[PDB]
Amino acid sequence: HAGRTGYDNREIVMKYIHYKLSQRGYEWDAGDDVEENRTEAPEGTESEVVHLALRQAGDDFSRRYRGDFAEMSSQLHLTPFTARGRFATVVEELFRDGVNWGRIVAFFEFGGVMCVESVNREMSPLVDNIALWMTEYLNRHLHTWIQDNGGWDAFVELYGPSMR
Repeated sequence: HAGRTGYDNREIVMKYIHYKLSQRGYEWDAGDDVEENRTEAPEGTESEVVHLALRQAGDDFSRRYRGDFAEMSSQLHLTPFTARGRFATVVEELFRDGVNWGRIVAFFEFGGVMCVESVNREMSPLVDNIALWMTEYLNRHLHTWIQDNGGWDAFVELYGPSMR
């Protein structure tokens, strides 16, 4: 019914990478794309379990396979003039066969691997372009399916705990 209640698409993608990257400690902060983080007011109650879950599913799933994705990142080259194109291919195959929650969570973890790889090879700035590209596809093609499957509310409930 149209309505309105965005879930911070830009914050959802950046948040995921912020955590997956934090594992190393390398202070990213997106990239001078935010003076401070006070503007946000203590409210919403619509993205407290969706993130926790989405962030969990990635590990619970990515760890389940441990065969592709992570190591699969070796295929792609390594540079700002590479991730761009390759990104399209990698993602293309991700949802090549219909889109689904589990498939989405996989798309996230993937982007996180490519990013960390940049800062590893002295390509920190590359991590910025990554988070961006991902965000795009997220709202571009994923948006349609997102609401189709039930929207964030569907995600949170799907991979969300049991009253916690």
